[PDB]
Amino acid sequence: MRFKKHVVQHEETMQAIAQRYYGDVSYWIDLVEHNNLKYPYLVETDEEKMKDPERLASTGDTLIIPIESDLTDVSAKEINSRDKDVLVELALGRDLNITADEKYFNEHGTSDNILAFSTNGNGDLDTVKGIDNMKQQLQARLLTPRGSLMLHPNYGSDLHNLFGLNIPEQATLIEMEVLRTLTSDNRVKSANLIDWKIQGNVYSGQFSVEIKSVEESINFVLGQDEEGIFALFE
Amino acid sequence: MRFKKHVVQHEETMQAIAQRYYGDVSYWIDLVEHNNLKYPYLVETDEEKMKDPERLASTGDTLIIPIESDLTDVSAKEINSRDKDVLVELALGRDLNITADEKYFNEHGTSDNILAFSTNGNGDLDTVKGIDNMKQQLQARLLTPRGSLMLHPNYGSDLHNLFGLNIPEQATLIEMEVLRTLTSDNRVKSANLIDWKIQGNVYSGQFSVEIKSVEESINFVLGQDEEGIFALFE
Amino acid sequence: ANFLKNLHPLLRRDRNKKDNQDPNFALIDALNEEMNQVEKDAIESKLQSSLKTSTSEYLDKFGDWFGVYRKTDEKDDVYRARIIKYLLLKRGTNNAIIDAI
Amino acid sequence: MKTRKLTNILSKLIDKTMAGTSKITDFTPGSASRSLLEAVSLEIEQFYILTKENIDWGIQEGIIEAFDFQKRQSKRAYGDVTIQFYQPLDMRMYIPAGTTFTSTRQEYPQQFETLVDYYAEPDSTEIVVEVYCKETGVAGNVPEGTINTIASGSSLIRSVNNEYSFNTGTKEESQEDFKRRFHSFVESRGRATNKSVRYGALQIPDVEGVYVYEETGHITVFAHDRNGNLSDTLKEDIIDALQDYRPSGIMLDVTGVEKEEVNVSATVTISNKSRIGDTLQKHIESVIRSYLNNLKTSDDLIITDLIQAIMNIDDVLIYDVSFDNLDENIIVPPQGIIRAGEIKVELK
Repeated sequence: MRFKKHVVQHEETMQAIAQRYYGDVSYWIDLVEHNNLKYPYLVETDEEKMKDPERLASTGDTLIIPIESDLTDVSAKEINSRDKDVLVELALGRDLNITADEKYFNEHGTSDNILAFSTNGNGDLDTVKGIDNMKQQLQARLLTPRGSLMLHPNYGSDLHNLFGLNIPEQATLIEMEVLRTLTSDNRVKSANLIDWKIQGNVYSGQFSVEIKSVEESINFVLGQDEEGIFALFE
Repeated sequence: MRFKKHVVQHEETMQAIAQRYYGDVSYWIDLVEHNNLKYPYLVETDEEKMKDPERLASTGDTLIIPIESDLTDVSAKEINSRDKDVLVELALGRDLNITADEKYFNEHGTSDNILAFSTNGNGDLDTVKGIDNMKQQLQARLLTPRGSLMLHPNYGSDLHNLFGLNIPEQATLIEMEVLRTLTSDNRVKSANLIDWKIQGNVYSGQFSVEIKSVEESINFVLGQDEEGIFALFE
Repeated sequence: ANFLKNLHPLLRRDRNKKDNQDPNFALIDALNEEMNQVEKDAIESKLQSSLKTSTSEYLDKFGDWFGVYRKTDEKDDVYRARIIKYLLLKRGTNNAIIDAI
Repeated sequence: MKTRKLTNILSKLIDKTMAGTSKITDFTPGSASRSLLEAVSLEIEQFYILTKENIDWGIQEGIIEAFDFQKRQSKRAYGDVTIQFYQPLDMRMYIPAGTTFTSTRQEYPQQFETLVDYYAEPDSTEIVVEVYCKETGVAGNVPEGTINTIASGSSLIRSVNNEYSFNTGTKEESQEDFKRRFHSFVESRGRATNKSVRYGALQIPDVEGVYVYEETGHITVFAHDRNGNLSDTLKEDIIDALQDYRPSGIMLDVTGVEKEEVNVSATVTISNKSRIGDTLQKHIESVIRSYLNNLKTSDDLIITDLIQAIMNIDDVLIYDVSFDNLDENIIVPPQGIIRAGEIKVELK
């Protein structure tokens, strides 16, 4: 259950509040009855409220409006930028940082024993959030061979076997495998080739990944309020 | 109930009246019976009428024709120009003048405490009628913020929030809001943009408002005769 | 006495500097005086709905309900005391007879 | 509420308006300002009037609420019915509660039933059984001789007859009687007094009137219901209600009033002889029943009073009246009362 709570504003009236919220002034008597208010409902200052603190409310006192409010179906335009940042952060999850020391496991991508946990510098375990989290998960999936992870046959990639010849065919195989691996992630809305080239031994390519938009993540997290889990089991 | 009343004309006859009104001379006996007339129905002058004032009518006496007349379904061409002026005046309503001192609340359009009542110079409250009334109401609606008026959530305008950037988008938002505010009035048949420009800070625009035509207002007021309210609760 | 608060927002609430004889302020303050006087009377009306704090006519209503009628020149305080005493009359003993005498 | 009036409010408003500005000086009939101020002051006047009325209503409501002195509701009529058999009984027959009694007289189609079981002993010729109208109110106040049918269907029944007119049915309590009984309540707060005994005896709703007859060291409470009877159950209930009120150590006794049962036979002559019929007879009989069954304790019956009551029905249509069974006024003692016997009228 959730309800709206209104702070009394300067020289406000109960009729104005009723019109503002219920869309009709007629509910002002219901508002009085629910809040248990005596006749001078909104006193000028606290000196009047001292006469009867129980039954009177002054400026800056909080009223309760029993309208069933719900965090979903709320216009994203009202939400504050920091609130949107936190919401997308929750949507994309928090996880322990393992992709630290990028250079090392970039020098040995195909091998095992390549990544490890790290500390945040404050004596606690390091954590990656939001975009850093997505980076970590996409790197780990691409680096993981498919079928090597226990309890998860399909998680991973087949790039360890695509160390083939230097022709456009193997390039296309790599590209298709990478697109499969990126598509496998639920959060990745789509992925597509940008550009590739061959330099004899070395292959080089780059991709573009569109994560779910702020609106979708906001809708998902605010929907999750009904359950209260606020966690990711994808 | 309403009936036609005919003034006896010089050397008129009952047969001519019957033909004129009922479209047939046969009703002249019914006209005699209803008016209770003796055989010399329309005497030459009042000297003859002195012989029997009760049962005789002279020139300039008013007869009653019991035909159920109704002010609606009357050709507007017959109505006198002054009568049309009064009719449209009634249609557009009379109201207490509050938009006096145009300069002041034009200098402070967005603020409160901007307009006030005034006197007509004859010790009575000032009044605006017809086009002045429409001006007053349209100005007041445009100036009123939407939702600020008690008992009327939708009355007002959102222009107080449209003090945005200097680009065509905000211009279009202003224009759409103004068209909404003008359309909200029932009497405004339509409104449309004429021309607008931007001069850095200052925005300037002009609109064209077509109030209901004389014919429609006449039809409305003459229809109202059946009820007798002659008032506006729009 | 929320007349100025629930008044149409664009109307002036204050007598305008430009004119000491502002008819708008005159009308508004007149109506406001009547509103506050009615509010005052409605607050003071609670005293009439209680036997403790009632006065002349309503106290007569209470005494007519209880069966006790006002005497000549009998004020409110002694009258309500007499009603209260009349409700709490001991009866059936020597002390009650002595008090009645 | 000071009970202001419209004229003073309008005058005050106009005076303040004039004082706040010298521009406004047109308060003639038909002016906008005058109309507005008139409407406002009229609404204030109506608010004040309704506030006064609501306060009066509130005082009555608080009087009811404080003492829990609930207003008495409509009372259902009840009486007794006489039943006869062909011969004396051998079986102790059993009549359960709810046995319905009805009347073939279509003018009084109301139904009655028994709320308690009865037994008729062997070698008995008749039984009296109390019955209660199914419908509440005045409708169950049928005249004597109305009830003549029993719906048990028993073959042993010869005839059925209510010997007297029912009178206990009544509508909702009136305001004056409620205020009177509240006055009695207030007086009877002192438990041991004569008025307190009278209130305790009247505490039972069924009881109509009470006469407390006082002697040295002995109290006799004469009580009756609205028919003039005093049933044993009602006597016990009165006694139980008087336990709280009666004085301690003084003997007390409850007995039924000295009821007198006036039969009437009236010969009435009618000027317009076409109007003779059953309707006029029944209307006159109804008036006589209503007159006699409205007599209170110790009301003497005066024959001339009854004459004027009959004649005032229609002084022209009715010509002359004569009584075939009454010739002198009847004195009723303080513990006595009169009630209608068989009422009969002969139209001439």
